[PDB]
Amino acid sequence: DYTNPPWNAKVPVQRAMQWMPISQKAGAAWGVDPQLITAIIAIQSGGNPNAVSKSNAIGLMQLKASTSGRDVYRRMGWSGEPTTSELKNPERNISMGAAYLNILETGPLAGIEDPKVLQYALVVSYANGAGALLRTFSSDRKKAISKINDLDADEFLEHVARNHPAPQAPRYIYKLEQALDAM
Ligand SMILES: CC(=O)N[C@@H]1[C@@H](O)[C@H](O[C@@H]2O[C@H](CO)[C@@H](O[C@@H]3O[C@H](CO)[C@@H](O[C@@H]4O[C@H](CO)[C@@H](O[C@@H]5O[C@H](CO)[C@@H](O)[C@H](O)[C@H]5NC(C)=O)[C@H](O)[C@H]4NC(C)=O)[C@H](O)[C@H]3NC(C)=O)[C@H](O)[C@H]2NC(C)=O)[C@@H](CO)O[C@H]1O
Ligand SMILES: [Cl-]
Repeated sequence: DYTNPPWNAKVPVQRAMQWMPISQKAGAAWGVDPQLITAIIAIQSGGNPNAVSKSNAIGLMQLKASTSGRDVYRRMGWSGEPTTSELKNPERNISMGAAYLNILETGPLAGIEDPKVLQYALVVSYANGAGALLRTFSSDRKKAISKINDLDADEFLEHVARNHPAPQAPRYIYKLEQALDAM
């Protein structure tokens, strides 16, 4: 079960919460819930702005320059990818994570009607990629979206746990709720 072992959110969220003024700024800029941002901070770095994963996901929202970093630079009208030092900077890190969430909402996940389903799809896509999420429904992006829209948030989570090739995928939703409950 993707909820084992249990995940206590109180501390990660407490530390995440220290970044709220930045998350508010980033969120307002990109049309993203600052609590959604904070929960992602808590789950991914536990609020450590200097954290670097074994796969080079960097900073508070654990962005990978070669994937999310590139997509955000593209969205800004820029070439290339952000540096590791830029991704360690709290403001630049949160602003880019917020931008990535908006990119996901407006691109691959466009059309998802239920706000809770969309929230869940955003976190799973953020963590394991929109392409991977969509492929658990269809090879056609918008048929995938049509299928997602047949589901409620609980069914959506069930489908992810049942079909997603990465076991961690539904665990991100479990921790998401843990974090939201601590806030
Ligand atoms: C150690 C610690 O402190 N914490 C760790 C924690 O880091 C670990 O989790 C890690 O989290 C990060 C996210 O925060 C994971 O990063 C994910 O990884 C995804 C899979 O590679 C990645 O998905 C890819 O995103 C690309 C860019 O959007 C997609 O390509 C794009 O597709 C578009 C069409 O949909 C296309 O138009 C674009 O042109 C194209 N862009 C580019 C540049 O190619 C790509 O399709 C997609 N992959 C798939 C399969 O769908 C996410 O972007 C990325 N998110 C971010 C925000 O960077 C990271 O992988 C996690 N690590 C691991 C090992 O899983 C965690 C362990 O899980 O442990 C904690 O302790
Ligand atoms: Cl996949």
